Amino acid sequence: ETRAHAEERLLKKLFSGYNKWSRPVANISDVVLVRFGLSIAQLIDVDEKNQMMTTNVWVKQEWHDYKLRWDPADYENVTSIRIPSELIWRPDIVLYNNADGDFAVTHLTKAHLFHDGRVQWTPPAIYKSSCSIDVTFFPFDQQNCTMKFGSWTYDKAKIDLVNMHSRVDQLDFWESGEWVIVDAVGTYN
Amino acid sequence: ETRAHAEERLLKKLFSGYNKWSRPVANISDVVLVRFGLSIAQLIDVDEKNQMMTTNVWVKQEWHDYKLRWDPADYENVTSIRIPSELIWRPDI
Amino acid sequence: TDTEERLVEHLLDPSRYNKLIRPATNGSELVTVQLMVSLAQLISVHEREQIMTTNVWLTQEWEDYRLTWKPEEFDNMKKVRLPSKHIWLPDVVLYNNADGMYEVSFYSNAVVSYDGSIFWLPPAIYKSACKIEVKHFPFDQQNCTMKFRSWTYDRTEIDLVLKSEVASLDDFTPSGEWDIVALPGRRNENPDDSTYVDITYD
Amino acid sequence: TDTEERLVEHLLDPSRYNKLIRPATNGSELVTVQLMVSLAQLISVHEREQIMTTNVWLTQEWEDYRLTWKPEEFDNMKKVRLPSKHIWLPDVVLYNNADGMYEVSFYSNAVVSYDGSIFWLPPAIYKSACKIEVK
Amino acid sequence: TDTEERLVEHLLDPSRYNKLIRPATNGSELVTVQLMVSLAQLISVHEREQIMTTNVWLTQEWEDYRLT
Ligand SMILES: *[C@@H]1O[C@H](CO)[C@@H](O[C@@H]2O[C@H](CO)[C@@H](O[C@@H]3O[C@H](CO)[C@@H](O)[C@H](O)[C@@H]3O)[C@H](O)[C@H]2NC(C)=O)[C@H](O)[C@H]1NC(C)=O
Ligand SMILES: *[C@@H]1O[C@H](CO)[C@@H](O)[C@H](O)[C@H]1NC(C)=O
Ligand SMILES: *[C@@H]1O[C@H](CO)[C@@H](O)[C@H](O)[C@H]1NC(C)=O
Ligand SMILES: *[C@@H]1O[C@H](CO)[C@@H](O)[C@H](O)[C@H]1NC(C)=O
Ligand SMILES: *[C@@H]1O[C@H](CO)[C@@H](O)[C@H](O)[C@H]1NC(C)=O
Ligand SMILES: *[C@@H]1O[C@H](CO)[C@@H](O)[C@H](O)[C@H]1NC(C)=O
Ligand SMILES: CC(=O)OCC[N+](C)(C)C
Ligand SMILES: [Ca+2]
Ligand SMILES: [Ca+2]
Repeated sequence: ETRAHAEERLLKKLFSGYNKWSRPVANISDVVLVRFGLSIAQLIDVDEKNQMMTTNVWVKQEWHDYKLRWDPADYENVTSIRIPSELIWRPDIVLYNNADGDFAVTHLTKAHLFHDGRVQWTPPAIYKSSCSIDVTFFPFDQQNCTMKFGSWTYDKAKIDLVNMHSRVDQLDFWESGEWVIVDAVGTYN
Repeated sequence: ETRAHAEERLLKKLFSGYNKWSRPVANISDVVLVRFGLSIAQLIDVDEKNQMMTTNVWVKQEWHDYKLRWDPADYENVTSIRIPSELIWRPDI
Repeated sequence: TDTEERLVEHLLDPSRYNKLIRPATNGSELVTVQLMVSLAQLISVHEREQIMTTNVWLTQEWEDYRLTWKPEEFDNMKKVRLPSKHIWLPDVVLYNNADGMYEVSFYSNAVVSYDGSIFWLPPAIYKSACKIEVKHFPFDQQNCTMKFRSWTYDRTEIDLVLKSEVASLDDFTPSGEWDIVALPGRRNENPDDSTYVDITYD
Repeated sequence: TDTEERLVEHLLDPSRYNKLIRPATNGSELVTVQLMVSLAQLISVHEREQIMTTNVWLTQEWEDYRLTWKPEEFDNMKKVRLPSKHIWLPDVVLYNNADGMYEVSFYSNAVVSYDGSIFWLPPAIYKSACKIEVK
Repeated sequence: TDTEERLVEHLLDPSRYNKLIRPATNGSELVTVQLMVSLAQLISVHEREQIMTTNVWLTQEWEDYRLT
């Protein structure tokens, strides 16, 4: 009756025969559609001399797992749960143009899992990426630093990326006092 | 029959009752002779102001484990193997 | 003590305690987490990078109804230490940090009372970004804030509340370069979100 | 899919596959590993420290006869992705590195073909020591 | 030796020895720890940063009735 017992029963049922090393699609021809977005927490540093940009972002990911499904009516109307993201399959989205940092997400927060198989995973990440610096009009210069994200080992026929939103989310942005973000748009390639 | 299968059998045999926390001597009075050497890869820095030397070296060590012996004739003539060093007893140099 | 071993084995028995489940029953009730930052030392304030480094304890308290026992059956034992990695924790982190270090530094043991009250006091070294006001330098007073949230659970699952209205200086060592003036704490909701809650210290 | 996860469990089953053992077959033979370095960016050359920093993708290819399967028995699957941390890897490292970082940075998956061919392409940020000519 | 390995397995056996529990026979009993600091080298004193760096061997002695 209690919610904790129902949640324990659900967790036991879900991970009974779950394989985290297998792409979670019922049919091999199916594509794992991963909705990808960014949210910039702050622009820590733009290093003109070293031509690196350091950003604090939240990597917002959302996909569907066909094995992590349940009917809430059988589990005391439990509609979603938080599970460690290291227990389940995740896409291997990495930053291509990394420089002096980590290629992949390393924090591995909990993933929000919904009764219909939807998984929302929004880990944070400090990225140090390379960008060419144009100092023709310094100190009146405007820089254009890019971040390239994509899966490392799954081609378009297996994992496909979708722009959650055109513009990088800046609701929780920490204004720096040295730079202003004129535009921050993600382009699918 | 394949070298990999014989090596798997050997690995199962060697670590059946192996303890990595116990000094590897057949007799308590025995001494573990550790042949020790250094091979310098590069002298990274000699910090005179802080009075420190930074070196990149290979710490060559060599001892005998009396519980890690086998007959190669019983394992498809497997004469040696590479094992993780954290699975076995090592001197605390 | 054999009694303490027996109690620790009984409490964390996997058949009856799962740390992946939030201790909220009878519907998705709220787990109220009391927060109290104690400032051990103000390590530094690097003005050029606008980063303040502090050494604090992130005192946290909540109630876990699954970690109760009868003291009479365990030699009148009224408290026990349990490893924090083995019990459900409210993943309260520093959100406004720079250098991307969110969690506590050590993950010390949690002190569990026989009535299910958890008292966790982990040490943390935090590098928090703050806005430097250079107008009156070198006679300047800075206002550097530390924002604390849970990066796992929202206001509908855990409620963050302030144990006291000011950060504690009970174990503070004066910095020598910066002088503490005030360390108030405030609990912030969002009138139009209903899933946002944070505790900020100025 | 169910068949894909069945294959993955079958291949990496520790009772039949040990990742500490070299995939040597036909006796005391040797495993041939093919290397190819792809320079993705020359991040920097630090003359004063004599360190070159590069972003490279290190292609490593070898054949592991233990990771073979019949495509007919597994719904005509010709290749699968396996975590590189759970298979035998040749411990290929950058020897002349400065900063004491030998291994690749990410440890991506390894693409395994049904005949045992392993294709690994991890990215790496490498800092190697080189002699700067100042003349 | 075989005897040493047997003893080490007996002592550290997690079934009978929990390393997270203080070795106090009674609830009110307390464990006495003896400390001694040996200064191997005073590496540096940084006046600006106000830090002393030392190389010390910290002797620590106590009793564990479970390791008998
Ligand atoms: C240090 O910095 C913080 C953050 O910038 C300052 O906090 C802000 O202080 C103002 C003035 O007290 C607050 O506005 C007032 O809020 C109350 C409460 O709702 C309202 O009744 C008033 O009408 C007014 O709107 C503001 O909410 C507050 N913001 C935050 C995020 O805390 C703080 O004042 C600064 N302190 C010093 C000494 O510089
Ligand atoms: C998988 O999808 C393909 C393409 O539509 C289809 O031909 C095949 O029958 C599907 N497999 C199953 C098991 O439904
Ligand atoms: C189940 O919970 C949802 C909220 O998550 C609520 O809207 C719905 O009414 C509940 N249904 C029942 C049958 O309790
Ligand atoms: C910034 O760079 C991107 C890709 O290099 C390009 O598509 C875009 O037009 C640039 N914007 C400006 C304002 O230069
Ligand atoms: C171990 O060595 C000592 C010294 O030579 C000897 O007295 C003793 O018998 C040896 N023990 C065994 C079991 O051989
Ligand atoms: C065993 O292998 C060694 C090389 O490691 C070789 O010299 C020797 O002749 C081999 N013996 C047999 C019986 O195969
Ligand atoms: C298969 C594989 O690992 O490819 C890595 C390189 N990339 C992302 C350009 C395809
Ligand atoms: Ca800068
Ligand atoms: Ca020097």
